Amino acid sequence: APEDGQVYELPYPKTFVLPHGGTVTVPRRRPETRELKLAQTDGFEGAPLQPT
Amino acid sequence: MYHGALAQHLDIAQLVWYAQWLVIWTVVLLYLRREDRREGYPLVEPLGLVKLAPEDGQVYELPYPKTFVLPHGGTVTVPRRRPETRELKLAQTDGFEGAPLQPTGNPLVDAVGPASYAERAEVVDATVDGKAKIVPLRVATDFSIAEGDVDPRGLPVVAADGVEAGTVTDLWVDRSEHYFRYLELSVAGSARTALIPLGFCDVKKDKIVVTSILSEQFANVPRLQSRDQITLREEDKVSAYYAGGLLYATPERAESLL
Amino acid sequence: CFEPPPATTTQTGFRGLSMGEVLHPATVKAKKERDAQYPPALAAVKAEGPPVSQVYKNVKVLGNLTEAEFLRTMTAITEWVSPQEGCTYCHDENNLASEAKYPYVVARRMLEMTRAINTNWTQHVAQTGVTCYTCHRGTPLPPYVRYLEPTLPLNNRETPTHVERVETRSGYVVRLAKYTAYSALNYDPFTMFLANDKRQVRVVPQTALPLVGVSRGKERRPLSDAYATFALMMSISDSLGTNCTFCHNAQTFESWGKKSTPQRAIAWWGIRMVRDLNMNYLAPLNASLPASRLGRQGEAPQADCRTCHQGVTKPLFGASRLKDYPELGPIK
Amino acid sequence: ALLSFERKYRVRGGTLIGGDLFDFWVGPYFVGFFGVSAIFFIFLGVSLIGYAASQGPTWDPFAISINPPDLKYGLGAAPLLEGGFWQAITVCALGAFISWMLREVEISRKLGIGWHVPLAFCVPIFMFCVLQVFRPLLLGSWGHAFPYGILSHLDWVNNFGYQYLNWHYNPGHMSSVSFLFVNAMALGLHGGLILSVANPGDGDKVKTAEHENQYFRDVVGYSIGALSIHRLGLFLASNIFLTGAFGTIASGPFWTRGWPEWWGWWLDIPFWS
Amino acid sequence: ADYQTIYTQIQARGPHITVSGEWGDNDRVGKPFYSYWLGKIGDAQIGPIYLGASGIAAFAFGSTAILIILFNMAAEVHFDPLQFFRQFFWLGLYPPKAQYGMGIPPLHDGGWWLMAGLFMTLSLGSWWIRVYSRARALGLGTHIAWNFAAAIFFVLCIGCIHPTLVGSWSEGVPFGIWPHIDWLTAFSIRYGNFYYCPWHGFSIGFAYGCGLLFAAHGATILAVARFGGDREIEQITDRGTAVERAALFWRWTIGFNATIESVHRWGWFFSLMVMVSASVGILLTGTFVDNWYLWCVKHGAAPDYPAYLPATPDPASLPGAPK
Ligand code: BCB
Ligand code: BCB
Ligand code: BCB
Ligand code: BCB
Ligand SMILES: C/C=C1/c2cc3[nH]c4c(c3C)C(=O)[C@H](C(=O)OC)c4c3nc(cc4[nH]c(cc(n2)[C@@H]1C)c(C(C)=O)c4C)[C@@H](C)[C@@H]3CCC(=O)OC/C=C(\C)CCC[C@H](C)CCC[C@H](C)CCCC(C)C
Ligand SMILES: C/C=C1/c2cc3[nH]c4c(c3C)C(=O)[C@H](C(=O)OC)c4c3nc(cc4[nH]c(cc(n2)[C@@H]1C)c(C(C)=O)c4C)[C@@H](C)[C@@H]3CCC(=O)OC/C=C(\C)CCC[C@H](C)CCC[C@H](C)CCCC(C)C
Ligand code: HEM
Ligand code: HEM
Ligand code: HEM
Ligand code: HEM
Ligand SMILES: CC(C)=CCC/C(C)=C/C=C/C(C)=C/C=C/C(C)=C/C=C\C=C(C)\C=C\C=C(/C)CC/C=C(\C)CCCC(C)C
Ligand SMILES: CCCCCCCCCCCC[N+](C)(C)[O-]
Ligand SMILES: CCCCCCCCCCCC[N+](C)(C)[O-]
Ligand SMILES: [Fe+2]
Repeated sequence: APEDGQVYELPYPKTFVLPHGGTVTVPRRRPETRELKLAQTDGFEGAPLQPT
Repeated sequence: MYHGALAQHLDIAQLVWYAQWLVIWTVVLLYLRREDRREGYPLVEPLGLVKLAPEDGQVYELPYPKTFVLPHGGTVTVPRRRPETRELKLAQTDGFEGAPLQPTGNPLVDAVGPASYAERAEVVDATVDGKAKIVPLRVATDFSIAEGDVDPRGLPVVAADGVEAGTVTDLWVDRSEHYFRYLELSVAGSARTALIPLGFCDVKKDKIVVTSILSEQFANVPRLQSRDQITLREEDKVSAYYAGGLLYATPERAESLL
Repeated sequence: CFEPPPATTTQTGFRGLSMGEVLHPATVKAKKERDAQYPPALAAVKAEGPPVSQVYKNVKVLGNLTEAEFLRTMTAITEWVSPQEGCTYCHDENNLASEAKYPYVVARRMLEMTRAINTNWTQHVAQTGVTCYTCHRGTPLPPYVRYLEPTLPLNNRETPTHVERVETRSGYVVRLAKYTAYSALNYDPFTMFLANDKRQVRVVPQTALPLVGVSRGKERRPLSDAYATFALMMSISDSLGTNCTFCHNAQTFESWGKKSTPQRAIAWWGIRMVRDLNMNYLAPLNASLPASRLGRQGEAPQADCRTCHQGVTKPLFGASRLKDYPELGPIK
Repeated sequence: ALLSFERKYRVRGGTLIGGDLFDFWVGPYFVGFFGVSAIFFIFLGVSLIGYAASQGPTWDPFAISINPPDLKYGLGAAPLLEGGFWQAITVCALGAFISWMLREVEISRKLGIGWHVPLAFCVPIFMFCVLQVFRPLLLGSWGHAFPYGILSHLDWVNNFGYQYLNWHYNPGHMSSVSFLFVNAMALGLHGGLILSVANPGDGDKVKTAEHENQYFRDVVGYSIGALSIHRLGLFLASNIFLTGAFGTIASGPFWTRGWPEWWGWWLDIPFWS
Repeated sequence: ADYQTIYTQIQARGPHITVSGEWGDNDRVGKPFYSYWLGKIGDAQIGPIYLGASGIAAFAFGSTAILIILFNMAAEVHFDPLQFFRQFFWLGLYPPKAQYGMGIPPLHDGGWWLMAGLFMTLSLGSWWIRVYSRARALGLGTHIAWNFAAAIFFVLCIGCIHPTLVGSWSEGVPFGIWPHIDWLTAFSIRYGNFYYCPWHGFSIGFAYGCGLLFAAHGATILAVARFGGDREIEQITDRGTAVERAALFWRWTIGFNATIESVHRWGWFFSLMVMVSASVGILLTGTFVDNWYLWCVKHGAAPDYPAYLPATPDPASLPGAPK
């Protein structure tokens, strides 16, 4: 599932044509690929992470 | 050179592939999936002590309201906020949200689970020209039982428990569709009739067999306000009653089949 | 109207593609037994004495045979083609060099044709080769031949019903259907494809997009060409008692490489071969044949795939007499 | 989480097997014993597909193909990579389908409605078995079943048809196709009518049951009626496979010639030959 | 069990109903009568039927089309009656076998085909008017007329728009039982395997989907027949336990659900899209794609398999190979 709601809440994409060349389009899928040195301090979702 | 070529690699049929997919998901998500939400939305839940929100998502997923102008006067507009105000005799069997509820009284009478009706209009469904649509043959006199079929008027009704529960007294016909929808019976040892929808009825030559409920439970079949008329909400009540028998007529019936 | 299991099935393509033969055992056995009537090789004779070119009066083709060899060939020819009639079918009783009877002169050309097939069309017939028996099957008129019209029954040893008679116009669509494996394809693949080399069998494009300049209006071949190629392939399939996947991966009929089996490339040669035979040996024999032999446009009976194969992927199930009768080729 | 009307329906009971143990919902989904097994099998089958797919020459969606064993392995077990995976995935698919079917009976039971839907769902499960199980069994080899690939499964359908020269003349297919076409038309008609009545246009009134019937009496001289069009529709759809199955089973085990030729039983009645 | 979902146990007879339209009410010709056996699984009243101008027009054109087909078919068995009846399936009326381009073909080579094609078209037009009108007369929306339009358009696509687009009448669909079937294979072969045409895939998707959806819908309604679920119009304007239960069955099974109205929209849409996707596929074929398999190969979609028997070079390309 892509939830219906995830579709409904987004706007249509917009694209800035950049001044020194290029474009950028937002919204766009931008995952954080970087590995993070953090640990679940506790169990639940609201729990803060802790640097390892 | 080629018909269809647009670039080093781009051809018409290739771009129509994409257009075809956009057209499909647009219609499906933005149109049909919202038409799907004209009943039952917004979703109900508890909330918190301090919480201000119509969620944006609850707005986004709904369509604009539509209004049917009804044939014999009135309008109906959907979607619309339609809370279930009725008190329900059910209890949390367990803690979590996914847990099933359990009747605390008589589910057939409390009308819960398979015995629930909808909050339909207390209006008599009408034929196109304004008459009451579903009426006993005592009333629908230009109507008849096709030559060949059983006339159940006079036959015993026999309940799930093998016991005779009453005597068929009339059939109610659908005058818009020329189609019987209930039998009416004199309840044995009661001073009442009950209607029973024709789908709960095995019609034999010599008896009408009804397995949903035991003979004892015809006593509490829902009662109509008139004798020769029935409202939309009443039909729901009568039907749901027997449907509830399938799960609830005896203690075995809710449990594992095997 | 059905055939009881089991069915014999083979695999001719990568697994999961549903490519291969589906055979009914009783049918295969029945053809097996029919093809089993191939007379065996006459015993070999010792090569004693003069080439019959010295010895006999009028030997053109087999002139280099010693006498005993030559007479062995004549005995074989007689049991392959005209066993019920004996030697006199082609010969004058009292003069063996007489070309008086047309079977004689036809048989001479047939010796040349036969040696052509085994020498020049090894890419089709390979080291199995053919003999007079392959087509004739022990009668002068081979049981499966083609005219410039569809004719019925396919086996001419059978007797026509009224409707089957080529003259009976109302039986045409049936004559055509039984030649194309019971389809309604309104084309005769024999006169279109096999009688000569005028038409092209391939109809499917080899580019994804339509090439500008062959793709519009009168530039383009009519779709009827596609039906004809389909008709020819129905007929080829019925002739060899097989189905398309013997030769094609239906994923892409028009591709070769891994999309075609070796039997397809062999079938390609057989088409070239059949055209050669028809154009250069068989169609000319209308000059030497009785009117009773000729079709309604004065054509000699000619050859298609069935003439040899007669319902089997290899004629006579691959039986061969090539080593036994090298007279008949290959001629080095 | 709940539809506005839903809560009154969320009662215990109706399970086939398991009782209270898995009688609950996760979100909108009822679980039940068979939801647990459905999930078990999906996860299994899908894991097998991922591995099998990684062992092969592509991660392109359209080109990925997981194929049955060579004919020679017969009805026996084939090495994992040469059909073994396909045999495994076939067992998981079957377990997923039947679980899904049985989970639907439990849902029907809890709701107090008829079991017609899981019943209707048996028809496609059946056809899946005709193609993958029965027909391979009659022919003696798992290798006759179809590959699991988006496009490759179309190459199998193609070749299977052309094995019988022209599959279009297969009388079981003819019946099958006819029901596919009628059923599509009828769904258009039924959908269109119910919408035409509930949505007359402008600000006109919603119409009636009497109108629905009048429309088709007018257009074609007959109207089957409201309940009956749903019974007809379940019938036309179901026969797409129930008739088709005969055409599929007959090909190979009962008929080895081209399908056009089968029509010889007609053409060659000797009284008009 | 609910036996009513199998058949009508006790049939009702009552005086027949007539819903007055804005016009043409005088054209309803015929006496209703009642089949008892039909009444077991449907409404028992057969008839009356509306005539009208467009309907009559439709029957006129349609019958003319049929006369040209059957007359040419009779010509094919040389007007033998028994051979006609015997060979009927195999008999056909064909388009140009020769390439006349967009030239009007001779009568003997596709001329009659084009004629019958024209009358059939007028026949479909007239019928469309009838199907559209009756809705308007009776105060109904025109959803059916629009689903029908898509279907007619498809027929035009395979009948003359594609032939026109590529500029040859040779490509149209024969009339006849086996002949219109053979065309399917001729056309797929010519265009490089229709399995590799995306819109062929779309169309089948929606066609299978109509099967799924009408199986699931028809079943869903019989399963709540006990609650009057068949009375779909008033279940729309006044939701009842029928369609509350129908919705919840589907929600609990697949996680989302329609309403009793929207499910007909899904159905309609799926139906429509069979014909729409089909048309698009035909408009693209020959015009812009010549070999659908190669087009897939060009775009990377096609599966490929190992050789099983040895890979076989095209003999025609071998050096020294004949022609
Ligand atoms: C692109 C694909 C094509 C295709 C593919 C195809 C295949 C692959 C097959 C057929 C088959 C068939 N096709 Mg072909 N086809 C046919 C006709 C036919 C039939 C001979 C047959 C069965 C069809 C069927 O059951 O439909 C469904 C039937 C319907 C919708 C009938 C409507 C009934 C109506 C609602 C009843 C109304 C009630 C009464 C009138 C009441 C009367 C009482 C009143 C008067 C008081 C027509 C007439 C046309 C066109 C366009 O004119 C057409 C186009 C095409 N076919 C395309 C070229 N066709 C099958 C066959 O057997 O071939 C030999 C088959 O296997
Ligand atoms: C060259 C080959 C040809 C061919 C070969 C062919 C074969 C070999 C067979 C058919 C069959 C069939 N063909 Mg034919 N065909 C058809 C139409 C049809 C179907 C009506 C019918 C049944 C399909 C089927 O088995 O589904 C099967 C569908 C199944 C089993 C669905 C299973 C679903 C499962 C229960 C659940 C799956 C769940 C997903 C995994 C879940 C995903 C989860 C996601 C969504 C969350 C048409 C309309 C045409 C036209 C217009 O030409 C045509 C042409 C041809 N067919 C060609 C001539 N066709 C079959 C038949 O019945 O023939 C008589 C058959 O065996
Ligand atoms: C005998 C003939 C057969 C046949 C003939 C056929 C043809 C000729 C065509 C398809 C097409 C399709 N087939 Mg195949 N088919 C498919 C699935 C598919 C889809 C890839 C696609 C669209 C189907 C559709 O929309 O249906 C209606 C169902 C709907 C709308 C509900 C949504 C279903 C969802 C799209 C299914 C998606 C399944 C996933 C891709 C499968 C993988 C599942 C994951 C979890 C592992 C399944 C799951 C099965 C099984 C399990 O039996 C099956 C069996 C068969 N198909 C038979 C072998 N099918 C079309 C295609 O485009 O091919 C690529 C097409 O052209
Ligand atoms: C070997 C040949 C193949 C082939 C060739 C083929 C072609 C050439 C075409 C299709 C098309 C289509 N095929 Mg494919 N096909 C299909 C299924 C389908 C359909 C979904 C779709 C056609 C739409 C349709 O409903 O026509 C039936 C519906 C029709 C004809 C509408 C008729 C409406 C009309 C108003 C009715 C009029 C009735 C009147 C009574 C007429 C009166 C006439 C009188 C007056 C003479 C399946 C399910 C399969 C499988 C399972 O293998 C398959 C295999 C194949 N097809 C093979 C690959 N198929 C079409 C397509 O989608 O291409 C993109 C197409 O044109
Ligand atoms: C004649 C009647 C018909 C009919 C009827 C009904 N149809 C139903 C019902 C009824 C009545 C339901 O009640 C049930 C349902 O819930 O509806 C929403 C259902 C459903 N019809 C689906 C697909 C569908 N119906 C098809 C055909 C017809 N339906 C015919 C036409 C086709 C065709 C034609 O291709 C498809 C693909 C699913 C969406 C759904 C099952 C979900 C499932 O079972 O979840 C359980 C399983 C999964 C979600 C995943 C399983 C994955 C396995 C382990 C791994 C994959 C294996 C696989 C073999 C790979 C092959 C891929 C390759 C070929 C490419
Ligand atoms: C995806 C959706 C699809 C879809 C949709 C829709 N399909 C519709 C509608 C919708 C929505 C309608 O509204 C319209 C209709 O009205 O429905 C009741 C209709 C229709 N779909 C028919 C056939 C069909 N749909 C097919 C396919 C699909 N449909 C696809 C699948 C197929 C296939 C599969 O091949 C077929 C064969 C007809 C029943 C009907 C048109 C009648 C016509 O156009 O008549 C034209 C008129 C004539 C032929 C008149 C001549 C007839 C007489 C008997 C000839 C007598 C000869 C004699 C010599 C003279 C004596 C005269 C006598 C009186 C003394
Ligand atoms: C049957 C066993 C048989 C005999 C006997 C026979 C003999 C024969 C001889 C001796 C010759 C050479 C005679 C001469 O000087 O020309 C000869 C030549 C040919 N034959 Fe013969 N023949 C017998 C049978 C048959 C049959 C059944 C046919 C016709 C199908 C046939 C044909 C021919 C032909 C032609 C020649 C010429 C061969 C050449 O190399 O040109 N014979 N025969
Ligand atoms: C092999 C060397 C050989 C001989 C000998 C032979 C003879 C022959 C005769 C006698 C005829 C005329 C028959 C008649 O009465 O008209 C004849 C005719 C045909 N043949 Fe033959 N034939 C030999 C070999 C072959 C081979 C290998 C083939 C098939 C490729 C073949 C085919 C035919 C056909 C066809 C005819 C013409 C039709 C006819 O006149 O009967 N023959 N052959
Ligand atoms: C089975 C009925 C069948 C079909 C279908 C079929 C089709 C087919 C096509 C579409 C072509 C054209 C290829 C192109 O346009 O490039 C074609 C060509 C050849 N075929 Fe075929 N074919 C069917 C069956 C068979 C069988 C059983 C064999 C092998 C014995 C076979 C062989 C060939 C050959 C060779 C060609 C090429 C013709 C040439 O180049 O002259 N086919 N086929
Ligand atoms: C007609 C155009 C025709 C076709 C097609 C055809 C095909 C064909 C195939 C596919 C093979 C190979 C089969 C295999 O399993 O390897 C094959 C083999 C032979 N053929 Fe043939 N053939 C056609 C026509 C003809 C004709 C007219 C004759 C007889 C003159 C003939 C002969 C043969 C022979 C001999 C073989 C066998 C080769 C072997 O290895 O045994 N064919 N044919
Ligand atoms: C003149 C110029 C320049 C341009 C005109 C362009 C034009 C409009 C051309 C149109 C061509 C068209 C529309 C061609 C379409 C062809 C197609 C789609 C044909 C398809 C199928 C044909 C079939 C199956 C024919 C079957 C056989 C028959 C007609 C025999 C009679 C049988 C009956 C009618 C059965 C009736 C059964 C009924 C009573 C229930
Ligand atoms: C269980 C079904 C048995 C087949 C009944 C055949 C009924 C004839 C079909 C006419 C359909 C007419 N319509 C769509 C106007 O209602
Ligand atoms: C190939 C035909 C494809 C048809 C697409 C069918 C869409 C199925 C419905 C998806 C609904 C998904 N949801 C809940 C996220 O909205
Ligand atoms: Fe409906």
